[PDB]
Amino acid sequence: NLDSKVGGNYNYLYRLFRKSNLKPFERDISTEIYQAGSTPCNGVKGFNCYFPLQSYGFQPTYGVGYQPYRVVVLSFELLHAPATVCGPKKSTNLVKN
Amino acid sequence: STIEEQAKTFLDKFNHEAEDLFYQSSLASWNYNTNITEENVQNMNNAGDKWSAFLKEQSTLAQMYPLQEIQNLTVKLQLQALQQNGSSVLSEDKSKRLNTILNTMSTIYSTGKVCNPDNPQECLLLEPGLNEIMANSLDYNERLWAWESWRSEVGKQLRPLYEEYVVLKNEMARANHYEDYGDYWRGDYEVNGVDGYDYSRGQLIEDVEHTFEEIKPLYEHLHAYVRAKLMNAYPSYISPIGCLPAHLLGDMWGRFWTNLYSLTVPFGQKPNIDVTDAMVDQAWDAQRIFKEAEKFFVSVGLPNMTQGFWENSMLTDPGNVQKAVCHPTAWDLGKGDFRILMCTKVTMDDFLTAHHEMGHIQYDMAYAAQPFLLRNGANEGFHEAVGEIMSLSAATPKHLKSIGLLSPDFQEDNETEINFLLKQALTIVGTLPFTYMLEKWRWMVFKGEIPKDQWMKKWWEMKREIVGVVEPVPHDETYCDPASLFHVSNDYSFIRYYTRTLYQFQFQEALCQAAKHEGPLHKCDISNSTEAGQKLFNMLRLGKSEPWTLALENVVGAKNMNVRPLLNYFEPLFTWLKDQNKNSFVGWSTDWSPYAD
Repeated sequence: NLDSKVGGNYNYLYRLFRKSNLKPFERDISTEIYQAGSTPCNGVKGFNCYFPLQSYGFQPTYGVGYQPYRVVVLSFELLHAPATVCGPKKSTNLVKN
Repeated sequence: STIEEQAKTFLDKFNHEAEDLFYQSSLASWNYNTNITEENVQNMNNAGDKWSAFLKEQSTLAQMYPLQEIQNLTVKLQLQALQQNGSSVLSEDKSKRLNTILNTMSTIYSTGKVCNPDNPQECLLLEPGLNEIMANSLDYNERLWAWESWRSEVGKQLRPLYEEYVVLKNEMARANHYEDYGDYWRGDYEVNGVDGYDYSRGQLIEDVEHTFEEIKPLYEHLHAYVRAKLMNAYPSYISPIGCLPAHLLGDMWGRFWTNLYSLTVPFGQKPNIDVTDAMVDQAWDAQRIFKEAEKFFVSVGLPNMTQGFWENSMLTDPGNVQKAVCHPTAWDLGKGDFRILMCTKVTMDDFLTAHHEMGHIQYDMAYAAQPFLLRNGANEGFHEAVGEIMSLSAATPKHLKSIGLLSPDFQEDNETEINFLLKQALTIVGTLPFTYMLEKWRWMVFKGEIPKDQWMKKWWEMKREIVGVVEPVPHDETYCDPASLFHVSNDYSFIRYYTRTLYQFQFQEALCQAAKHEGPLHKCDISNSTEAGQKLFNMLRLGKSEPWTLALENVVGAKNMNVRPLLNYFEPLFTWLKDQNKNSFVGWSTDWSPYAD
């Protein structure tokens, strides 16, 4: 109901090809052309040279299973630094005497 | 470093790009079919040419990956369709003239009409105009005027266009290393790469000929039954050992005999099963027709329909302002977008059609997890066959009494079921010899065994032998019967209709044995039975990614087509037709002619 629009949204891309698998918690923004075989590429598209970034087709008419989902992943890591963020507290009534 | 790594990389990227453009190409055709506008007619041609030229550009890089170095079966099947260059193998002159002949023959078929001999001012087009009149017309001359005069300005006019259609399509198969163009359509059943399941292309010629031999004793008894009812009308032109006229088959080309079911009713003193008058009292609309059919797929274990399917359905035609084609069709766009364009009225046929139209969508849901190249039926006959077995279980009296259409006190006996089996036989039995006749004729002409002068000489000669139909007026080589046909002129597969009958009855017998149904096969109902839906779901998700001979064994246990389910399902009717034909002659002769005495 938000991202998908009539005509398609090409702003959101993804990396289809990479020479290997990414390590945990690694972000690679490199646009370098992926080389499948031994044929030289040099940034020019051609035989065995493919542009890794591909587009997500976004329209409201697509089926429910393939509809885009906005995913928010929270990374919980406990280091040796002093702890700050904590859960919400609860305040009760005050009585005297 | 290996070619398999380079071929798989090409296929991984191609599946994404080909799926994006095919969705926009199918969406442009959807907006054009549902709404006639000047913007949609241009979008269909623009999006259609972008997807058509996309396969031509990717075919250049597809031929650079030989299949000899690929040991994977799924990779070679995805590259099997991309290896073909299509029309690029033809010369620049023959490639441009090929689309011209296809568009010209399609335009003449749409713009063709026969003016009334009695009313020269009024001129009616073939569809719907002439196809509707030929259905209910009982006259001898009125049917002959529309049947004979059509091929005069069409069959004779399309002959030079058909001669060029044969020459252009033969040069494409020769560049593709095919024996002829008749072998091109037989390449859909081709199976290679698996030990023991290999299926040769030339094997289909022997298969359709051998399976048709066991069809003859069932067809001869039905052909004599129809001839006995129409014998009293014209005893001079209709011989007991002769053949039936061509124009009296119930329509133009004699594809279906259902139009003759009115006069062929064995018992007219008993009611017939009809849900039309039942749905009127229940007050049902087009919204609940698809809803009741969706619960049929849930009872067998198959998944339901997505919310976007029922919301985007087109339930009617809003007048002439926005016009849509009422021909029922199931359109599969992609990425989970499923839509059906049909004009839904309240009739008994629309109820069975709803199970057929939703059968294609339910069939597409199983293999939808496959790549774009692997999304398809295992052959051309499995597309429509899956939707038919869904409608066969709905037409049974058991399923109609479940939801409340038919009264539970309705008497079901031999007299009621024989009347029902005859209506299906006119559509089923009558189609097989006509489909085997015209398809074998195309294979012989495309091969070169029949000279151009003998086209019509062998057409009617082999027609009395197969379907037992003789022409009232003899025709010369100028006329062409297949040129006027919808499928031949539009270059669509005509063989898918013959094999469909054999594939749908095999599945009908196998699913009823899994659910432990007893009695005759036409009494079987697959509703509420989840055991048969699980065995079928395994094959439905395979598609063409696996050999159709292997996927067929996982259901019926057979490696090829078999006539045994065809005989058993029609066995109650075959026993009744044999007793009624004792007073007549079973079979026909090819030496009888209406103009030769």
